[PDB]
Amino acid sequence: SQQVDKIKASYPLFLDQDYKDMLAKKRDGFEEKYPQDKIDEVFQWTTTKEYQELNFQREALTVNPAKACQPLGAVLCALGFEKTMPYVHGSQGCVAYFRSYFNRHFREPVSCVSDSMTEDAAVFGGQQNMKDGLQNCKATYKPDMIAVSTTCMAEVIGDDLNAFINNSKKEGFIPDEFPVPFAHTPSFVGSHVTGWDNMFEGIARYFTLKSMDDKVVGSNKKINIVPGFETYLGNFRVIKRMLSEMGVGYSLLSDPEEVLDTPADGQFRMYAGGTTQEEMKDAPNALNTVLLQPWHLEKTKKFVEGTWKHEVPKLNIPMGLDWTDEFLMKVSEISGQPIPASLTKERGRLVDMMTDSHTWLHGKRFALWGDPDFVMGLVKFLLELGCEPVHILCHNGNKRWKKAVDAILAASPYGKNATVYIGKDLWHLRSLVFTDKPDFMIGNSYGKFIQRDTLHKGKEFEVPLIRIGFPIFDRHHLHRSTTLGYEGAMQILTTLVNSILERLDEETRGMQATDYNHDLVR
Amino acid sequence: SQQVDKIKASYPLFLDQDYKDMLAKKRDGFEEKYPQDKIDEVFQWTTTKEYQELNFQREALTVNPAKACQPLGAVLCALGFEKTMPYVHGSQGCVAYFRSYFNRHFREPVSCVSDSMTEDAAVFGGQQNMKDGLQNCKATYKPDMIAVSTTCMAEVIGDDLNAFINNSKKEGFIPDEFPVPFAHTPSFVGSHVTGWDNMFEGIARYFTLKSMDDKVVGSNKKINIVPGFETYLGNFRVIKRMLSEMGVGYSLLSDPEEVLDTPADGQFRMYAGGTTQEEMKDAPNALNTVLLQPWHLEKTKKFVEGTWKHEVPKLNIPMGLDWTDEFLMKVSEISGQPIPASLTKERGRLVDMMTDSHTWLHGKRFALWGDPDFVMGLVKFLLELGCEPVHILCHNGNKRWKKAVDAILAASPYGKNATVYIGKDLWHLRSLVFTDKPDFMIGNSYGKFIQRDTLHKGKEFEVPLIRIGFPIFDRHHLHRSTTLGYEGAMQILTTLVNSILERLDEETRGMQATDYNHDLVR
Amino acid sequence: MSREEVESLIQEVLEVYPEKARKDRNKHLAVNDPAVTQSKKCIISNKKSQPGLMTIRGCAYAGSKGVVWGPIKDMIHISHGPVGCGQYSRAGRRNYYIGTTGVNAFVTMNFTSDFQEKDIVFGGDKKLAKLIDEVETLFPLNKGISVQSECPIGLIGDDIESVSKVKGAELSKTIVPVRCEGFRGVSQSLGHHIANDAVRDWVLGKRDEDTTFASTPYDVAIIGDYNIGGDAWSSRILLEEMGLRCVAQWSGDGSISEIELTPKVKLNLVHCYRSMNYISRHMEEKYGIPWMEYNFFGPTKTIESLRAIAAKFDESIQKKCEEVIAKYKPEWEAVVAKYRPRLEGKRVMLYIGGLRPRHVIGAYEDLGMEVVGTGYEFAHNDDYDRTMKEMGDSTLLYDDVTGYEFEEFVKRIKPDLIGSGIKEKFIFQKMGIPFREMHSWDYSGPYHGFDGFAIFARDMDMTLNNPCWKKLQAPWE
Amino acid sequence: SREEVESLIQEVLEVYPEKARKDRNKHLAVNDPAVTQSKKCIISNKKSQPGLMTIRGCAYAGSKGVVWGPIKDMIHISHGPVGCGQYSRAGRRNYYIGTTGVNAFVTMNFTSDFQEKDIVFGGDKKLAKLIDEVETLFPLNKGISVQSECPIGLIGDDIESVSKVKGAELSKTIVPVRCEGFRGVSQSLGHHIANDAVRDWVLGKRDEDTTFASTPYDVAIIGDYNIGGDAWSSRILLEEMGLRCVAQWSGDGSISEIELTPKVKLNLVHCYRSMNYISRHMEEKYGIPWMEYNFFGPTKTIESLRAIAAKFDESIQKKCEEVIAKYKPEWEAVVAKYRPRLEGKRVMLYIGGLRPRHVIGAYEDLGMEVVGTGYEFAHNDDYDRTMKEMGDSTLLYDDVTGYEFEEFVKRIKPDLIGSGIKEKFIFQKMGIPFREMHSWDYSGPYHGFDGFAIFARDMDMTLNNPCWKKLQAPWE
Ligand code: ICS
Ligand code: ICS
Ligand code: CLF
Repeated sequence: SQQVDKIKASYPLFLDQDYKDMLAKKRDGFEEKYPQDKIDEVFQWTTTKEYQELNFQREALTVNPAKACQPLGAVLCALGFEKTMPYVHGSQGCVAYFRSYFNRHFREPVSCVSDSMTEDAAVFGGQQNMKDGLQNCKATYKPDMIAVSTTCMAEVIGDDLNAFINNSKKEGFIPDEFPVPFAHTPSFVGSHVTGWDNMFEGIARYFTLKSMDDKVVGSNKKINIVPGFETYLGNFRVIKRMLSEMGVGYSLLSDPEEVLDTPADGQFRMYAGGTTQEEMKDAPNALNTVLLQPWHLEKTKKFVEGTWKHEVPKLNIPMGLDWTDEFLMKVSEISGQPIPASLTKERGRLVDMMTDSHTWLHGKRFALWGDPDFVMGLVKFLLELGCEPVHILCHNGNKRWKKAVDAILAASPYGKNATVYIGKDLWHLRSLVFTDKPDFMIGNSYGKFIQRDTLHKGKEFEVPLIRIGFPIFDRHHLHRSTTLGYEGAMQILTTLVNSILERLDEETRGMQATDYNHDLVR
Repeated sequence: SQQVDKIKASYPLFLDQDYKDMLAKKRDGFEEKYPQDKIDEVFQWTTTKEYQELNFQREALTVNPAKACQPLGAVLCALGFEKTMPYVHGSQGCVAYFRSYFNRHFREPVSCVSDSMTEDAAVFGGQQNMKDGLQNCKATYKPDMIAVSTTCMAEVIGDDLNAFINNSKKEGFIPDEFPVPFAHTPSFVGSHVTGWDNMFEGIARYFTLKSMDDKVVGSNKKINIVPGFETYLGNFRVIKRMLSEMGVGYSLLSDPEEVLDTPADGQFRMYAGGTTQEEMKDAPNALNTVLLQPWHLEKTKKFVEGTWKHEVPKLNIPMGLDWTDEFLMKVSEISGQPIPASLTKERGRLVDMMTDSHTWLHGKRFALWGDPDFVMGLVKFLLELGCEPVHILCHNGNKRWKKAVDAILAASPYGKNATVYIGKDLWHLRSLVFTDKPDFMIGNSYGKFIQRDTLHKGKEFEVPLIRIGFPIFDRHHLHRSTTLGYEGAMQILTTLVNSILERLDEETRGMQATDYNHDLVR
Repeated sequence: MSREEVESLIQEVLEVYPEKARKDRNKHLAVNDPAVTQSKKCIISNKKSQPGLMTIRGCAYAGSKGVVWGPIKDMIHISHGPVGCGQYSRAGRRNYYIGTTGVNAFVTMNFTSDFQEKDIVFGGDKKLAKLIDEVETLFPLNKGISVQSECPIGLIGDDIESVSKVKGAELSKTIVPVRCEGFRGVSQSLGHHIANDAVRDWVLGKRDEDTTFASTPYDVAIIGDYNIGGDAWSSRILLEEMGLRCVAQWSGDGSISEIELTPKVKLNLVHCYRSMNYISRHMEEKYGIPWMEYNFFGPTKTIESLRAIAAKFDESIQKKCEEVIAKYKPEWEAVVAKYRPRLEGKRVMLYIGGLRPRHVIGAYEDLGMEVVGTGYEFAHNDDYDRTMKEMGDSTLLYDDVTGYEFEEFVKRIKPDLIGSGIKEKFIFQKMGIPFREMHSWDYSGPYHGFDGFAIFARDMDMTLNNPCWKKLQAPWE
Repeated sequence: SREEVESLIQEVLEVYPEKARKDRNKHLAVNDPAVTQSKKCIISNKKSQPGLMTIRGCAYAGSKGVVWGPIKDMIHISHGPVGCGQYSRAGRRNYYIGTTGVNAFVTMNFTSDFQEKDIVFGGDKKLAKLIDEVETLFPLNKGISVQSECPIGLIGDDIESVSKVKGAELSKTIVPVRCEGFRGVSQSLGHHIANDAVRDWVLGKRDEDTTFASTPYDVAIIGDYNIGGDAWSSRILLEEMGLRCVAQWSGDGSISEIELTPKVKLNLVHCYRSMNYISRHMEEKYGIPWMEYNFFGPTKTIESLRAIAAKFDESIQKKCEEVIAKYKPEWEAVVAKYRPRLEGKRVMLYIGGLRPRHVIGAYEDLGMEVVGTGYEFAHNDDYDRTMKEMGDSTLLYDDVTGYEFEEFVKRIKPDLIGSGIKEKFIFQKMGIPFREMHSWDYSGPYHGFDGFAIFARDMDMTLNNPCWKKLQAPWE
């Protein structure tokens, strides 16, 4: 039933007695459900160290991964280029999922086409799909460029992307001069960040590989910036802000911030902003190239150093205090521009905030996951705040990266209780936060089910989630925020200390039981 | 007892059994406490409509006010002037409190002196305190200006501020040229906002009253901006940023943002930034003066219109969409400068966020309090979001302000359930959130005790607090935030919708009870 | 807008296409004519999408794993192949259920074989066998396993049927191989069909010779309701108030046992015709169980459905039916009274999957609204047969609409409200057109039944009449 | 060294005009423990010089904020305009157990919120009406106190007649307190006024009531305001030792246990400054002896427990040694963990009237040295006790000015500073670890054995925090 003046949606509608009674009869009548005592006994077992040992013996089953597949990254890379349509050669179900996945994180349109390879293409190849697809896409959506990636079907059957595109031009489906960079992006290799790396390297090759005779390093006095797979709009913005504040000429190569943030002014803009084609063609004339997330830009780095001959500096992701410091100093060294007083003052305001909040942050214990550069940078900042990163999980990480993060942990006493896990998933991590409980999780929205699981054991076992990473689907507009630079460090610090103080308020809200510590002032 | 590797502070130390047993013995042995049944019975009564009627019949008792006294505002005003020492003529206990109060909100040093009037000054007046005080202050802390306000003792005994200051210069305690503007700031009239208005008008008079013959309106091509009592650093910064973005010449009169945000770089800076004396002397030559918080700038308005002959435009506080629009349009009209594409886009991004979040905000019911301009701007924006302000409390509001806010409510369907309260305190509001429960409170840290009270009745009666306003003492660095302009509207919107989604997650986190609605995507 | 204006709108939109795509898309676009007896004479459907045109369709895996199998709550469903498909489809669909997730229910979890290149090169059957053992160890309360094939499985020649057979006999567990690779078919639709056949061949017959379940003359099954936002629960409550016993829900909040008990019911109640008519026809052929289509969107259709359902039983069910209709009459009358004056005359365009583009029309009309355009991602001729009867004359129909077409149609028709999916939502909000998600219900619902109509009405009003739509033009522009 | 400390004092004083220079000189001294009377070296408890940014508060803070405010089942009216009670609402962490708003009222702000009509015509009628409203809306309160703000005595109101008349009319205890901020020179006179108000209006109500039976082991904890739970971590040790703590003045204090205090056998005085007045009164009127003790750190706590037990029989002395044996592994584990992290570090303190000397032993238990200490409002007898506790040639400052304290710190370069909220953010910007030694920086308790663990943890976490190595940018 409904009271018209106070309508109930599913929560709390189905808590009504008549709904509750109906659900009890459905369970007892027809569901053949395991007894609740058995359900309770098994849940408790899944929280034990015995279960954790069996859990970590998995070799074939993956449960609740913390990674996606390559073409998702290729699409995001492609979107950062002016009037560029991402085009995934392969099956169409993939593109529906890529678009919806990004739709829900950015709350923006995400334009991407497929060429809808079906069983007929499974048997005889997708060459006709590429021919008609390129012509149909160019005529219908009028991009200036089409950036081609692949789904796993097209990799397995072995479609020759280069020959297909070359024939599409040879037979007149598109002009020979229309730009069609491509990359193979197999979902069964690496992860989404690898597809970003492969797409970017393909776009850079398309515009510079056969054009090198004219180029000379440093002649355009700019620094190239390659951001990598990046899903916070504030991170594109703060890098551009800091460089302009320094008066540093730069080119951000792949810049989706305009097309992921168009105004609602009565018109839909399929394309907006983006790195220009001329900027890719001229990029070899830069002083150097800075890679913001180098642990998933290895193929890009080999091309930039081997072909552009840029001495790419060994910089960590500019996260936290030390690594933002090192980023600005290297940019200053390369550009010849001093670090201006405005940034020095901003640095000092972050340190001021660290002195202000250090007593609540000290010793706080965290589990966290995400992509390798993000995770490494988060680990470094937690150490700088006097926190303890206890469970560090990176599903798409590798052994070289793990060695680097272990060395960062070994160099601070706040790392003494930390362990780095590569190739493990969020069902592994669930066991870790039961058997070795931290204070909070820092992670993406999939973390909410772990928090739900910890609370079911009891309120004193609950591990609250702090949402930082990708994807974030169950809060609005956090994609607008920042994690890089002094600005991102300030934002992360503020979120961390106020998460601590919110939970302490929750724990001290009980009148005449715990509210002796419900202080007005913290 | 303590385990040395897991040391417990007060919470949870005192939940140990031996402490619990001891506290039970203290209660039963010596406190002659009311029986818990009686305590429960009385508590329930304080949540009833019967109690509310008696509560609202108070004429003499005030309980948990939502205002402070005049000189606190005078001190904040004075801090926005270059190298200026706030100086409160009167008793020193006041200045300890003013400094501490602002220390806890800003987490910054707050410099301010007293001249330590004691019972001797009560008998014979405070003239010698002013003479020695001005000399000692100038000698020791070397300000360029001393802005004098008063404590209630100095007002009651009737110290002649002007004669005391004139005598200090005549007898040689300070140079005759040294600027000592002053204002009477009686704590028993108005509130802290009135002290800001009184101090500002005093400083404006000091520099321009006797020097009007030489001035011509509009001859300096700037617009004066007077911010009023403002405790968000982001609000000073967003106004300056938007005017710079338009290319509009401006003068911000009282600008404490630098002295309330010095970096931690090895040195303490007692003074930083601030409106210059030359800016105050030159302010009559502006095209016009805009008051950002007109409902507590009424003495300043009379002087700006009466003496500078500026046609101060009728603008509301620039909060929300409509009033930020009107602010920018008026600035454009006065300055002749167009509104640039960058601000038009920012506006469209706010509207986009409104379309993204409107289904979660629609119909949500709020109780809220604060100073008059802040409250009416929050009310306006809530209406624009399709929310229902229900209980609107302004302790220091007046009857014509209430008439203005009532008219804003009557112009939107979402105002139908709203009541504006003036001269009521947070004990009145506590009754309202029990008898006519809203979804959330929006207010300052004193609201946390109302939330605690509502939870004690039951989880279904709990009204969570959203912290916007002054003071905020129990979270860190929220004073860095913004509430004005499109940027502030975006921050407020994001906080409101994610407060709704956080609470929904809490209510749907119970496994096999409510977690059917624990959606990954919202 | 006249029939001739709509026809010319179609032709003008089509001029942008190359010749091959123009001639094909023309077949999938039509002005409604309710009098034509066979819809295939007016519009073509269930064909391959044209390459590069930004179709909105998904794949057969979405139709099998995301739609039909995924909701079954006490089974564990393996997304078999590389990591992407199961991650993008983890908890994206709101098929609600009651259970202890991770212990006895598993719907919002992502189980996967996370294929690497060695699995592509040498095959994944050995890894699948080891994964099944790992599932049994770590999730002992699961009541069956399904293997949801992603694109590479049939391309590399794996044999998951023999794995499911050998392992199923080893551990005496139900293991269901599903060949729903995304290259099969042209949309989600073939995934439904493959999934229905997998239920048929591996689950549905398992109690054919067990006569121990106690039947009653009033046993029914809800077929094709996936309990989005609780839709199936707000339908079930009415059927049981009417005196029936809902033995099974396929598959929202569905348990494997109730699927196995379904061949024992007396009448199959089909909501989603598109996704479940196949198994309904099978159960009639094999078990003699009749099936009927019904509609629980809005009061007009719900009442008509309750009476048509009750007419298949005796006078006692028919009596309780009128008692239910009388109970809820003031409730939906109060909803219309509040919300119809706020919505009357407003015009809606819809684009959804295989059922709702026609099924929700009556609910809009109960609020005084008019559906001026509708269409489907993957419906068949029999779906359009039913649609042309429900839509007004000279309205616009679009099968497998392209992104370009839909945007141009919307710009010409200027509807007051668009109802479609997540990939459409944020496009049309930028244009200042109120938009409601008609898959996910925009995280609201239920919309089925009487309790759902109140929420439906509230939601259409809150969005169509929201103050934010007056604010998109800056006052200085 | 002594000569270098004296030259430091003289150099800092040079900024002052002659009058302030001559006075501030009397309040700054190099420690000399052999001197028998501290007034020969340093002067105290005088008026503050105008305009020098003293850190002191007023008598209302000493009465309402300090002594009366913590009494949990009474309602305290901040009587006068709105400011005083708002700035002091819940700023002091005097912890209590209660149902706030129902039977306890500590963190609430009750006020008569004077307007101009009240200043001109007097607030006595308003006070009478306010009392009736309190009684209706908070029926479980066990008494009302009237905490006078500055204007009350200036306008000539008679709150004593109101309290006598209304108190008779409603048969309730109503305590008038004349702690207007212009009285005295600091918080200190507020303590004294507040003590006299307890004496005159509350403490004698049960003089003729003989229903409560004493035991030989009855004590009262006098002058512990339970900051962060300090008094509870003190009480537990005293009752483990076999005593019965009849009352706590006034942290977590009830009015009944105050009224039962003249029945105890020994008054245990922690804060001498704020409560020696009433202790002397109870000795004179009731014959109850009092003794000073110190529960900061293991050395002083052990010292105190044994001195207290020695006033009782052999069973208490036996239980004392059993308590000391119970906690020895606990505080030895604290020392072993934290003393190596803090050894040799130097601290400067500036606090109110007790802690600038009473925490010295705790720092020394962690190997730290207190190289400078001072008080806002201590008297000669506090400095008498301080010079014995501080090392030779250390720096002492009475009612230090903002400028002196910054200059002293810059020259001395301590490793840690312990002072208040108005000091904290100055010295962090200079790169000097800072701990709040009023509010305990929202931590604590620090009293007792359980408090020592928290104190040690806190000094380590701040002095050795990584943030202090990051203040200089690498390019500067
Ligand atoms: S199953 Fe089908 S696309 Fe019938 S695949 Fe799709 S939960 Fe749609 S129009 Mo999403 S044939 Fe159900 C559907 Fe309709 S997922 Fe839902 S809303 S009524
Ligand atoms: S009462 Fe005094 S200033 Fe003895 S007014 Fe002050 S809670 Fe201080 S040094 Mo705040 S004489 Fe208590 C004190 Fe010491 S408020 Fe606390 S820390 S031990
Ligand atoms: S020295 Fe002390 S705190 Fe000062 S007033 Fe006096 S009793 Fe009080 Fe009060 S209302 Fe404001 S803060 Fe003052 S000017 Fe008056």
